[PDB]
Amino acid sequence: MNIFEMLRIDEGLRLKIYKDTEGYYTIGIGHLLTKSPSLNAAKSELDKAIGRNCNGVITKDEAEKLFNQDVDAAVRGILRNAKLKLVYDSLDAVRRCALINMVFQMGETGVAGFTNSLRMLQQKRWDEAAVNLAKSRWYNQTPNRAKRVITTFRTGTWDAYKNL
Repeated sequence: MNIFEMLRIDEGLRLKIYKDTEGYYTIGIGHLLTKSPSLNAAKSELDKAIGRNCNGVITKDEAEKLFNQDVDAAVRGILRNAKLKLVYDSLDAVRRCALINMVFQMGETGVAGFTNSLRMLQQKRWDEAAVNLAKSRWYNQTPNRAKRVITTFRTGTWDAYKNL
């Protein structure tokens, strides 16, 4: 299991514009297009992102290309953020995957706001951090996904996904 397979499980693949759990316009493998309510605004962002007139629809290839870019940017963003990089560098390979998943879902800024949890993970207090991470809007809004990521930080294994 690797970062790509993990995220593909969590986000799914959709070739037509769709609304995400928060109601925002998305396509592909979790690629947010716009927080704006206009499907028109979304179609425009899409064409801009792909470099063609898509009319709301993309190919598998295109979705995977957006996915490669987004994972790359998620990693680069952790490496650029002081607080994030400290945690990242302290973790083992599996747990690194869990922080990248959070960053891909919620953005650097958002994850950086999990001050206490980040401190616990740095300290390798697995059980405590898991309990703290669950006290969040994140966990209440998308519980099954959050539980998968949380277990990942808790155990350091891919069990939560070996099911799926």
